[PDB]
Amino acid sequence: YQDDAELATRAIPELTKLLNDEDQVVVNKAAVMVHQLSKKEASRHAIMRSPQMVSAIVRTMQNTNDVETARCTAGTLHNLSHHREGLLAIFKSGGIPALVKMLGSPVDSVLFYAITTLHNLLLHQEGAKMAVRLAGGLQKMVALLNKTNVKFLAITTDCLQILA
Amino acid sequence: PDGLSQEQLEHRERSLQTLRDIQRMLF
Repeated sequence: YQDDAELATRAIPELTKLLNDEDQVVVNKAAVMVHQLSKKEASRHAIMRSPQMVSAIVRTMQNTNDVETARCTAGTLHNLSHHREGLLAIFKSGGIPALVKMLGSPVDSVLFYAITTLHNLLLHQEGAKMAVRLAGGLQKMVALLNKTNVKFLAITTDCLQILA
Repeated sequence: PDGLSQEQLEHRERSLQTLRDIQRMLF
C-alpha cells in the first residue's frame, strides 16, 4: 500500500480517457484493467477519489453493448460500493440511474453487481432511496421478482422493503 | 476485421500500446 496508491493515481487519468474512447475494443481493455485495479484497497481508494474515473465507469456501464465491458464496469462499482467514499462517488456520479438500467440486463453477473450495489447504496447512502425511485427503480425491481433465483429474489425483496 | 479505416486501426494500435504500457507499470 502507498506505493500501490501512487502507481494507481498516475495511471488513472489515462485510463479515464481510454474508458471514454469511441473504440469499443479499447474501452473493454481499459475496463478489464480498471476492474483489476479495483480489487486492491490502495488503488480502489485512488479510483474512488477520482470523479472523472467514476463518471467514465458509470457512463461506460450504461452505454456499452459489450457484455464483458458491462460486467467489468458493474463489478467495479460493486467493489467501490463497499466503502463509504465509494458509495458517495457512485452517487454523485449519476451511478444510480445507470445501475437501475442494468436491472434490465439478460446477463447474470451484471444483474448481480447491479442489484447488490443498489442494495449497498439503499442501506448506507443518504439520498439513495429517492434517487432510485426517480430512476423508476421500484418498477424495474418489481419486474425482476418472477424472473430470478431465490438469492436475487431475497436481495431484491430487501431493496423493495427499503423503498416502498 | 471490424472493417476499420486505417486511421481507426492506427488509433486502436496506439491505444492498445498505451494500455500495455499501463499494464506494465501496474504489472
